[PDB]
Amino acid sequence: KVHKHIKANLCGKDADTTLFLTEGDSAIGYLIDVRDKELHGGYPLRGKVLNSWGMSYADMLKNKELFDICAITGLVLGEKAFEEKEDGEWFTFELNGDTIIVNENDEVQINGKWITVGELRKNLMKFVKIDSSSVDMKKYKLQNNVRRSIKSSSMNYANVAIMTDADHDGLGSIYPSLLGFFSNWPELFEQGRIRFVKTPVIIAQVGKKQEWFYTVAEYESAKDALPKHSIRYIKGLGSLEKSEYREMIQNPVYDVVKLPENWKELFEMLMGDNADLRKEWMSQ
Amino acid sequence: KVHKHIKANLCGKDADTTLFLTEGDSAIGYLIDVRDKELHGGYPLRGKVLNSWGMSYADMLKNKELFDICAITGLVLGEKAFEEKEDGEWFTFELNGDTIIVNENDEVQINGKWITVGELRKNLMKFVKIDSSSVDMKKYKLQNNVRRSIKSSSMNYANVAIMTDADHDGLGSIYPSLLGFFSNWPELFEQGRIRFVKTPVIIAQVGKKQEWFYTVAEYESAKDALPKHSIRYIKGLGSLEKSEYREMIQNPVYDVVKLPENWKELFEMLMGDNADLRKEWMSQ
Amino acid sequence: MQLNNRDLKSIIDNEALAYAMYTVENRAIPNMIDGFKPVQRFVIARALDLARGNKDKFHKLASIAGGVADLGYHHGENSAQDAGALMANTWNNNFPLLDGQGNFGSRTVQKAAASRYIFARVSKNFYNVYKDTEYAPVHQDKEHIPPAFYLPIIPTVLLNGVSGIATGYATYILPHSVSSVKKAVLQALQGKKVTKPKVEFPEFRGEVVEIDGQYEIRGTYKFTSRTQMHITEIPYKYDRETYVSKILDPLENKGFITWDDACGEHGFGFKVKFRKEYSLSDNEEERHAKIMKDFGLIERRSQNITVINEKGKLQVYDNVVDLIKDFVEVRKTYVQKRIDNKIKETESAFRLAFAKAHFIKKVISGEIVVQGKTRKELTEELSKIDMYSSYVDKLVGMNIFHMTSDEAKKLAEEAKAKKEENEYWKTTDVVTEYTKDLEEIK
Amino acid sequence: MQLNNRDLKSIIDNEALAYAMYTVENRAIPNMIDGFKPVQRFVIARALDLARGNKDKFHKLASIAGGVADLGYHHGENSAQDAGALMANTWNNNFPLLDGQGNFGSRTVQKAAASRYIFARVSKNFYNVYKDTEYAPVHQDKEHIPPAFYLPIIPTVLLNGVSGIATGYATYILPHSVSSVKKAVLQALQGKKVTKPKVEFPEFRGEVVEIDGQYEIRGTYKFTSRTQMHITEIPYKYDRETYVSKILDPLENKGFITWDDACGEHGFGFKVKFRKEYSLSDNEEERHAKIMKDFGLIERRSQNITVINEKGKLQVYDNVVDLIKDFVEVRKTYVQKRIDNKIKETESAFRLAFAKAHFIKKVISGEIVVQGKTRKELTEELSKIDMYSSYVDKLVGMNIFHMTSDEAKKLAEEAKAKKEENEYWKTTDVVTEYTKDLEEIK
DNA sequence: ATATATGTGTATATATACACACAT
DNA sequence: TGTGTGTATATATACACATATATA
Ligand SMILES: [Mg+2]
Ligand SMILES: [Mg+2]
Ligand SMILES: [Mg+2]
Repeated sequence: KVHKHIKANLCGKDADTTLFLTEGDSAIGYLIDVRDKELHGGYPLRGKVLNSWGMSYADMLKNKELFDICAITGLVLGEKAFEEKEDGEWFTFELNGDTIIVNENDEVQINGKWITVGELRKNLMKFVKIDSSSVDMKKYKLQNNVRRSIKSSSMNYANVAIMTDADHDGLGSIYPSLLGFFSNWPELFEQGRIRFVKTPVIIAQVGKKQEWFYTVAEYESAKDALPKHSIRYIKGLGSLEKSEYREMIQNPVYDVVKLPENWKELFEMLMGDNADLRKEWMSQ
Repeated sequence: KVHKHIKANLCGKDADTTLFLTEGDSAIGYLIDVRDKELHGGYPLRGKVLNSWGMSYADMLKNKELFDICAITGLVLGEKAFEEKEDGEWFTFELNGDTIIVNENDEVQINGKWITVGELRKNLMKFVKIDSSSVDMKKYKLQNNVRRSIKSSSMNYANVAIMTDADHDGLGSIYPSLLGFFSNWPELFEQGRIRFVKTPVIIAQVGKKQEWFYTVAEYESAKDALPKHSIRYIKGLGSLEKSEYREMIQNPVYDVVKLPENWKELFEMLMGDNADLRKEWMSQ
Repeated sequence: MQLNNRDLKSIIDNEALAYAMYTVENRAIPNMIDGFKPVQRFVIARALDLARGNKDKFHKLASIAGGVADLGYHHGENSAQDAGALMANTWNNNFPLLDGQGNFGSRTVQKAAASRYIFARVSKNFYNVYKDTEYAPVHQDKEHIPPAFYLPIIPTVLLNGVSGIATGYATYILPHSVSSVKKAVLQALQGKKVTKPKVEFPEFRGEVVEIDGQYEIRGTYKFTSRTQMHITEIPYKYDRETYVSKILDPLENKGFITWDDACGEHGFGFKVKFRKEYSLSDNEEERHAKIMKDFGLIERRSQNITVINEKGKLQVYDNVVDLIKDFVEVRKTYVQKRIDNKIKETESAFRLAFAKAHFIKKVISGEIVVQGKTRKELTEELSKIDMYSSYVDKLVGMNIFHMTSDEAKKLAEEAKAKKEENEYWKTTDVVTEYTKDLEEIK
Repeated sequence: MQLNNRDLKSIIDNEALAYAMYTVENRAIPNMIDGFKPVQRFVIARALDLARGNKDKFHKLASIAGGVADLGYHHGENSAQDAGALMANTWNNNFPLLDGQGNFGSRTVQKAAASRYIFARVSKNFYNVYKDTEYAPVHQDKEHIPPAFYLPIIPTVLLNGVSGIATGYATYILPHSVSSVKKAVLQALQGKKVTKPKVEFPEFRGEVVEIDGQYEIRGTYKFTSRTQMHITEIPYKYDRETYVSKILDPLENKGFITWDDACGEHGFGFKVKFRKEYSLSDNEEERHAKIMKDFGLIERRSQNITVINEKGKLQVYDNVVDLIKDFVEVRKTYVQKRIDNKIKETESAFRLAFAKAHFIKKVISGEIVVQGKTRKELTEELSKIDMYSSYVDKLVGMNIFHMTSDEAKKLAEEAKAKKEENEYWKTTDVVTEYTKDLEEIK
């Protein structure tokens, strides 16, 4: 029951809820008026997030922002965030001309919505029963649109959309620091539940048409191709009009974050207490 | 043991130690460089002082810069700041052509310095012995240049010279509030122990010489009487001054506060719940 | 050491009085003609200074502040930032005088973003209503670059709602609809009975009524079923936080109601489900009274119309329409002063243009041979002690493309146009000019 | 609703890498030539913008740091205010590039007043060293109103002393005296053995001893008679607060020392008396070592010279002499660029003045007649004839008073002296002009 | 017979990142 | 192992003033 939490009306219920982690109170004021009012949350952090890499959970749950993230979403350190259903019969079907191997208790990402295997079976879709020993696990785990259904959860929410500013600090010192903090629950990344809302950094309008560039590097690659324009570099999320805020909230461009096999070394390189790794990484 | 306090070397001992209560660290930065290291203290307040009229001596020590002042000056609420010497033999002398009746253990303010009665007697000054029953107490009380010698006391500093920003807020809202606080000891305004370190509010550089105006009201009385003045309005007590601070500290212009008979009425009218008395006051 | 004796009576009568009256005339109590407190006047003056180059450009709210210091605002820039952030909204202002870019706050959360994100510019309302900026009175002190008060066409003070607080005095004026204020001002101009303005809060969908001089602000609620209700509106004084934490947290903790949130684009939309522990008597009047009482949908406020008149002194009004019947009268004299100033300026410009044309004709006709003489004596020569001897330096500084016949007739045309403009300004009255300036406000 | 799967490797390689390179280049590490982190150059650009009209006018620190986002600053103005407060003082600046009035802190209290008070302006040192501001490189971004880096004459980065931390890299350059940095630049310019410069701290009266890269900044003391001593100077690291609370407080509540404060106008004056409980003895060497160690009168600093070269890339040097040689090599080319630009500008101005002189001479007599003409025919006539077409603006910029006497002689003299000025620019080389400019620094 | 909120003003203060070399 | 430097991210506290409502 933290102070600055915009609770969704189906928080503690089984629904496709989302929690938005803006980094300040100035980024939240326009979110209230543009939520889904049913599956949307909000909590303002306080600037640069504490470097969560390497500290024990006792010291980890001492910063106010990390403690409130834990209290809101229900994630507790040192314990997992959700258990999966027991493996059963494996079924293979052809979705959009692509062979897909799932179980009888999996979730399928179709048109931005997760549909149960039972629902697809009830939708007059052909299913091929395949023995478990004759199932390619490597191909099964490579499908980003397939995830296992949870038996039980404590994560009040079902999605944590990190929505920070697009300044270099917001994308470089705060985004891949909340990423490092949430790396303590790799199941969140495996299920495609940790997302980043693509907030434009530069809204360069030409004539009567507005173009959105989500990174400064994207702008510099199209600075000489677009017509004459007035660059509007938004420093923070609170510098966006209500119309643009509502458009980018109700028509979001997420970035579902997944970890590679060597994510631990990648996070140690950027967050660990060894400047030589950063020196080598930067000069390349 | 106050962190924010600049203790004087002779603070707590028997000397002419002075406290220099400012209203911010920005106004006290240059004090340490220019103050008399022997007898000069300093404690910066925090903005406006709490309205301390009609409050008990238990919520008064809840404001930080009203319990800290008590800690520094050693004053405690509800107790006399010091015990005066017992009355003895009374003496009269002609001081600068004025007949002044004193007692063998008072102090006389001569040329900005306080001198003991015994010192004046030892200085080849004629003293006339007068019986105590024949001494006019009404005349003695009216003499502002004579103060009783302190037999014992706790006031660490034997001066509470208040210095604040010369603007309207620090002159009419903080000065009288501190006066109302210090009125809890209606004896400090009896020996000239509460002073106001006058500070310029407007500085003009007519010609090559520097002219100081202490109040904006004083400035708006000869503004159309000076040649080619380009004023530098001074809002910060010690934050718009570089070498003027040293001049105004080593050559200070004090103003001791003396309570008239009806000081309680004035402090209730200016600092009181009844706002109609104020409306009757500023309407005349 | 210059030890001097000072009395408490002299300290209070001089220094404490100076601050107390200064707080009245500067810290609060907005000017009746201006509608601005001094801080807002400084902010708008700086915004105009910034927008002089380009009025459509959005400037940082930090840029609007900070530079207010040189204009004569020696009171710290955070207050200027905060006062400029409260003027660019539309939820707070029924007639905003600054336009905004960014999260300037909403009715749900009534706090703007930090000054580092949000931009501000002088809105089209200021340019549409505020006229005669150059004819505004000059402040007594030379360091107060902004004028004593601007000159809006209508009394902006009864447009957005002010709440000032001072030592001894205070003010509280409720917002009024722009159309009603315009109608009242027009009626005062024509000199008939003036209808009182109607109170209308910005971005508010409810009912505001007059009861014995008070002003009861009521929300609106409906019952979708026997036990479900929809709080379509809440009184203007409430945010989403100070309404929830004041009315719905106590009710939920006591186990009376179970509330949901629907504060979407349609303002506040709380949906409330009633339990059996809450009284639901079938009496319509009693049920309505209970709902209005427990849910705080009724808010009563009374105007305390304290302003600063045109003479810079505190004045307290009683009727809602008593600023109008005085603001209109003073603004009439000010429009008359504008008319006289414009007449003088147009006469001077026409005389200068006519003298310029005459000098051009005389110099192209060989009367004044420019070649073969020094500039000083030529200035002392026939260009002096004649009909255009007052503008000898201006004529001497003439550029080249005027000896040619292309602009030789152009200068005469401009002189004739200036004469026609002067005749127009002479053939006008203050009432006609003021009622013409009112038609601009749509 | 879009769900694009992003690998963490791409996140780290793009967003984190961009942030790290940004911190290294455009936030923390100072430019080799300019010596400015890219928040100090923004402040100086804005201060120069404010100093256009009145050079000596003091501007509030909320006005300098305010409105730097229009120059291209992409961060909060509080950082700009803090950066402008550090370079506007003298206690830690061996070459103040900003002149300010107010309490900018001192060695005792190393914290300037709140930005609402202290004013600042560009000092005479900046105008004395920073030349050719208009010939400075144009930054790639169009929004970066300031140049890519200003063009000083001596390496400013070595004078004031710069310490910055970024992702993966950090810098620390000690202050160096101006008198010796100028000598080193002179030796580099002529070409000879470059003497290493001497590290000099601002307002510091002690001894800086360098052994090998390490520096051994010491303090001072003086035993009055046998046990009372006067600490006349503490190392540059200490404040007054974090010297009392660091050494003198954890020495009095231990039965070791008793101390009094005598921090006069000269500097620190902590007069100390020792009690019986002390390990002091007769031997001088151990006495000196124990006094210097216990009271922290010795501080050690080792330079880590990390600077951004003229190409915008990080560069780490081994000694200051290498930095001086590289800086003078870079500035020698910009001196030649100034020479070429001045040559072109002077040639164009000479041609303009000659065309003006020919126009004055040929119209006063009466060859080129403008009477009874229009703009188009006059312009066509002047463009058809040679040496007049490229500067047809001269036709209209002459003004009427230039068709007189006492001006043809003046304009011809101007045109003649322009030839002398062009010849002056056509003979000087880089070395002599650079030496002449260096001779004006004192 | 108290509690409180409104909007200019008075001052300050907080947590966090980054690295490198003293100082433990 | 640990403060410490300077540019960045974001946030926050007490105090005054009065008067008309809500509460006690
Ligand atoms: Mg934000
Ligand atoms: Mg101050
Ligand atoms: Mg003050």
